[PDB]
Amino acid sequence: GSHSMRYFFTSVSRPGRGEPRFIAVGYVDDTQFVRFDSDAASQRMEPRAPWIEQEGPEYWDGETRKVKAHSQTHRVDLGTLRGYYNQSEAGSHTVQRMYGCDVGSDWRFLRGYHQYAYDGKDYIALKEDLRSWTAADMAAQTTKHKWEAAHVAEQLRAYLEGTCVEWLRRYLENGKETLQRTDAPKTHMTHHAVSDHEATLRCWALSFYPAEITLTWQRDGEDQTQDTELVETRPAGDGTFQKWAAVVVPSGQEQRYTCHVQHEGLPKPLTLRWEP
Amino acid sequence: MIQRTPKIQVYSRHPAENGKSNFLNCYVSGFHPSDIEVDLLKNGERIEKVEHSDLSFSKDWSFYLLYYTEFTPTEKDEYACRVNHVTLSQPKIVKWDRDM
Amino acid sequence: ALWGPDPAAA
Repeated sequence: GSHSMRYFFTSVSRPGRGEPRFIAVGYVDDTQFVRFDSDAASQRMEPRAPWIEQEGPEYWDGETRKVKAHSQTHRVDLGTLRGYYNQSEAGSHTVQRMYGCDVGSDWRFLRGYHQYAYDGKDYIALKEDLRSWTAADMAAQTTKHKWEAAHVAEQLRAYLEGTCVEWLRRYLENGKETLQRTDAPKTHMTHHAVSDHEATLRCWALSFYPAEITLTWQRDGEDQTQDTELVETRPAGDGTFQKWAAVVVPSGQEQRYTCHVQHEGLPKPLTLRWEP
Repeated sequence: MIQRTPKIQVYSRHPAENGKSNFLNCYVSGFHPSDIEVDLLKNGERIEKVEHSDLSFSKDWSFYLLYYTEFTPTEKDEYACRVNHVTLSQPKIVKWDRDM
Repeated sequence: ALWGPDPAAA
């Protein structure tokens, strides 16, 4: 199916002394492959997946250079944005940046993205066509004029449409044993009674990859959203994900309810029902 | 600027079976700013060796982290996740329930 | 691989 490569970066200022805390993470789909933490002892981009360990010194040197450059740009930015917003030197502020590319089943470029935020709010982002920018306020508009004059969009577009895609294909090929493998959810239903007239049915999906999944309930073959609770998809910690969906039902009527599970690893969606 | 409180899920990596090893997870998400305190508790006491994932965030810019530790559950032992964050007046404790 | 060589300052 589809794939993506995305990098996330977070810089938090330390106004009383020193440089900001900078954490960078890179993903292929739902798999973390590299990380950089300014508080770590290596001061190097580090591997987080076995398939990236085969890259040589040249690659690690390159990634470390580029990531340090990203941290210094955020360092400067924190000061520049502090001024744009007339803020004092006493508080801690955050800059977040996320960029990457999506590809289709054929591995060809689908779309690219580059978003930047200040204190958790939109700041500036590249538009879908990758040729212009969306600035949320007048400070971000000052950045947009800088970026237009320095032709930043052109540079990014070339990276997003080309380089990003090329590296994503290299990674999918090198990590094929896991990256190109889909792990279907292991499903089961549990039952719980709170009183003599009400019961809860919980449909579980475990050990799946990728994270995208759809869990839905039906009553007599009709979709049912009322009286349902769906938890956020969560990581199991071994690279797979979990999620559950519950429906509250009149005790004794459990057999009318069915859980439906949709996932890339299932050649056909599955249905679960509670037996007596 | 914006402050968003964290959502918390406490659960096991593998299906829970008393007396058999596993991993206890505390997943915190949807919060802003990034500074957060998350402890895993065994019978109300802080577990010392707890690791966590590298900070990352969602599309809406909110952060998420996974805190985790090995554990061998038992019928008697109680586990919980305690979270403190600027958005919380008092720490929030979410007990581990094997059914969730 | 990351975007390079050096992200433009805001």
